[PDB]
Amino acid sequence: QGGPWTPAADWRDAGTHLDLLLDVPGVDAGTLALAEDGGQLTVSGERPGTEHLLRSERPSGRFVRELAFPEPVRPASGVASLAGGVLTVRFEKLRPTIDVTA
Amino acid sequence: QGGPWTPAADWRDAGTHLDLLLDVPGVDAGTLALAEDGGQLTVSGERPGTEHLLRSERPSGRFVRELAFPEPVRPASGVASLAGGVLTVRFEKLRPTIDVTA
Repeated sequence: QGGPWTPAADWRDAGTHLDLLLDVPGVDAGTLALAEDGGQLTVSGERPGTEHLLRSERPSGRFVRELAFPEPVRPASGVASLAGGVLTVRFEKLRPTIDVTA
Repeated sequence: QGGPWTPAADWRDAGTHLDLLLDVPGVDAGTLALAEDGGQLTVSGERPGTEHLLRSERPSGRFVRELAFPEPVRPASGVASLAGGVLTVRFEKLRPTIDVTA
């Protein structure tokens, strides 16, 4: 009751930037850590287990993800933001692209 | 890219009340609907698909869950609240219990 947590991750191409979106609902914000070691982003954090469970589908406890950049990014450019249970981490690309609108 | 969404659900025994916790990060709050038809709670809502995806693990779009109460509840007592990507729906039990602290 209360399973191991692997929060689901997206990489979005935002032209000049590369976005990582990570589904982290109910996280203790103060436990979130983000580290970039060359071509990998490491994300860790925690959410408390729910007390007095009658039925459980939801994951609990600490999570750790090691996620490779789909595209090379500039070093030390990462900026992270959390809203509505979603962590958005934005990095600037080494080779920015620009959407051609039609 | 962007899978069908089934948000994970817990039932917590809160003594006098029965709590449903539903992991809904990134939901459009204005699309959430909650209906109780006797011994079933129906929850529906939506979140937008992420644009320009390079890699995708995260679910998108509309979700619908039909969830049976683990314990009988008083009719029309449901109250729903959303914070940090988590929907907490609270119902008062027909037969309240009380935790005996030691």
